[PDB]
Amino acid sequence: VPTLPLVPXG
Amino acid sequence: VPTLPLVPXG
Amino acid sequence: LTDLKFRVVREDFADAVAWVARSLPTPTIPVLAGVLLTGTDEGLTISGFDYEVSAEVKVSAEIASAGSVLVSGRLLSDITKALPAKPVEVSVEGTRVSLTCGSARFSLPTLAVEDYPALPALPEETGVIASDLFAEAIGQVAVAAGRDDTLPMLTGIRVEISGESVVLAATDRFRLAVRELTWVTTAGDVEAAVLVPAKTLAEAAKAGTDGNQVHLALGSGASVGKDGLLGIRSEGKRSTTRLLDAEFPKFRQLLPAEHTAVATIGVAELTEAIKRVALVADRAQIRMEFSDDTLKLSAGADDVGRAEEDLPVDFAGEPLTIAFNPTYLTDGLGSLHSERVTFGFTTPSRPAVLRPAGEGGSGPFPAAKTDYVYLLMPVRLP
Amino acid sequence: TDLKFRVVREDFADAVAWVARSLPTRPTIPVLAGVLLTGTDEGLTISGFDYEVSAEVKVSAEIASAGSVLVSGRLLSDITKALPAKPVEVSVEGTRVSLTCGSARFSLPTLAVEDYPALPALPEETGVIASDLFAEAIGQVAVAAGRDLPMLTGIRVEISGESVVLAATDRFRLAVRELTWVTTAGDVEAAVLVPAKTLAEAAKAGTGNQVHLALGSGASVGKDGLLGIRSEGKRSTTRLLDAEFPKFRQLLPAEHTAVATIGVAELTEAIKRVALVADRGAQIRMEFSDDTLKLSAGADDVGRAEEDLPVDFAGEPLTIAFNPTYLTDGLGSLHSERVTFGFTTPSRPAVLRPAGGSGPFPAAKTDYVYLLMPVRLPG
Ligand code: NA
Repeated sequence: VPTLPLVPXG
Repeated sequence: VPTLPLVPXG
Repeated sequence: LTDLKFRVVREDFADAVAWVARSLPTPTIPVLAGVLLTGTDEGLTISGFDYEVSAEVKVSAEIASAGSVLVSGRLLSDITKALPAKPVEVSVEGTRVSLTCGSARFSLPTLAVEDYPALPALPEETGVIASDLFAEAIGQVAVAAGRDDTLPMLTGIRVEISGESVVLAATDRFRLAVRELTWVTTAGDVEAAVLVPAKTLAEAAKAGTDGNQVHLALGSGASVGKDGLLGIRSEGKRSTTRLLDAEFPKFRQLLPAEHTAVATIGVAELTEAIKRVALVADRAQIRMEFSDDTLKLSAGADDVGRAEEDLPVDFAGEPLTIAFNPTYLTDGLGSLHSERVTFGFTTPSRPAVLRPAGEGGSGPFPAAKTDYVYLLMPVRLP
Repeated sequence: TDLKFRVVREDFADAVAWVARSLPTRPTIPVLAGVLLTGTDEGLTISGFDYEVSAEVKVSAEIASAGSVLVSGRLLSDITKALPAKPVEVSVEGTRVSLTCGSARFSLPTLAVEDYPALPALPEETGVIASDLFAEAIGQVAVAAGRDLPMLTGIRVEISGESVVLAATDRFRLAVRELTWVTTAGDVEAAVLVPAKTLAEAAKAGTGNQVHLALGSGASVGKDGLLGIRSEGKRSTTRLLDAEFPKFRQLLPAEHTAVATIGVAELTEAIKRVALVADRGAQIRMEFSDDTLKLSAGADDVGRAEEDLPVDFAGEPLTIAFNPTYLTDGLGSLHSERVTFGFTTPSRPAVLRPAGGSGPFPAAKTDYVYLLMPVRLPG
């Protein structure tokens, strides 16, 4: 399960 | 709270 | 031996699987949650058995190839509840069961049958009884059964059979419910009694049958209950449930021969009122003060709140105030299926009789003969 | 002075029900589960407050005597829901409050108000939005909020004059809804973060063709630390959330390598069938090519399922997987007949929007967007 590519947070 | 008068059991 | 292959109507298949599934365990042995499909000459048979309860149902189907297969009961039931209204094609291929319906294609793994137990034979049929009344009677008395396996002989429904009738009884030591039903025995005279887990019998009742009567299979003569099974046979369907091995309490001595007071009232009104007044009841009682023409319900305390309500009642005999567990009371009122209830009282600390009302002097009043009775122990007034 | 009034059963029950939705369950400060009743000139006011969320509704009533009283919230709501359709007579006498209705008579204890906080004053009005738009938009965006991670539990509210943007994310999906509203004061350029469950619950409630949003105005937008919500005869407040919302706009793709348009109903009903076999509801697979979408789920040991749907598809064919619940969550928030998916690769976010060569394809401009991260195909 990758996350959305929030930087920071993913 | 009495039980029903089952003998035995009550 | 061949691979099972058939076509079936979705409604028929889904109803039958749903019916079996209600009786499956949700289990220490995984394969026992399996459902067995068998394609035969007459069509399709669907069944489950977990050593204690069995359910078998036959439905019409086009059997392309005879055989049988065991699949997950949970998974089959979920799939069939979601299929579109189209023919269902079932085909066993190797270790899987293909199921197609419209554009939808499912593939269930098959289960090993080597530790899957075989359906038991039903005992000899003992009598016939109306299917709706039997279901109704079970649901009536089941409300009074104990739910705690700490005490086995309260967790059952007693089934007394005679040449003329079937008597069903259950108790949890606080209420006793007894229902009598007409039936017609296959062999004539019989006098016997068995004990059946209340939970499983009540489940078999809600699941429902398609015809108007069912046959109870308990054996015959001295051999009643010998098989340790109660069988139920209806059109296209058969089920079995293992008997309880415990002694039922001696209950008929609890049923009062007479009453010092009697009251009749509409069930819906009294029930709606009890549920209103009991809103302030912590955890635990509702109080019923009976006078001429009026019943005052009351409950609560100074710390939480108090509530009271007056209802017209047809009352006769010695006035009293008596209290009950509100839930045991509405359980009994809801099990009556009649418009009015008659209460039979003696003293504030002795059991109260609840009976379907039929069609008021000074007393004492002889107890009424009814097919149903719910006997409820009071709680002591503060 | 002692509160005494008469009120219609239906209006009393509905108002108490509205308030009771926002009361705390089993609160550390037990008096916070109380409902405040106040008789004024206008009529009857019913409020609840727990220091964080407040709710106040006005209902017409015949006031025989002005006053206020605090009574237990759940008990009042349970009583009022159970009364007959008759007039209700409420009368405060000593430490008890009498509630009579037809043959039914209740006598409840009064709660002490010494440690019961006063309702906060609502901020200055910021703007007005239609009620149905407000419910729909909050309802759309809230589905993507985290349930924790405080910065994920809120809904971001950006205001740029006439325009409003609502956003929420839980790191797996991101929902963004843009709408227009009517400013109350002057031009405003600001952003706050509102607790999502609270704002979503307020929206689901009734509110009244209009909803007034009070956040302050000028340089004091967000200053009171409060969002006020006003509708006809109703006022509510919620504390703002103290956390920085993630920068989300960089996440929205400018273009796609594949786009697919399909009916939402068709797709949803089919997703529910196929996901039946997904062990723990792991994943559903979507294979796009030509004019057909193939859905599949499950594994060899648990059961497999698959279904083919007609689909309008363009670009490079692909297979991509999703959390089935996250996917139906997105689909259910579109409120359109069809959905257009915008893809790049199996492992990069997919765009769902309410609903051409070989590509690439420009992103569509829509008021609503649901960005969904894929999960990886089994390997
Ligand atoms: Na079978």
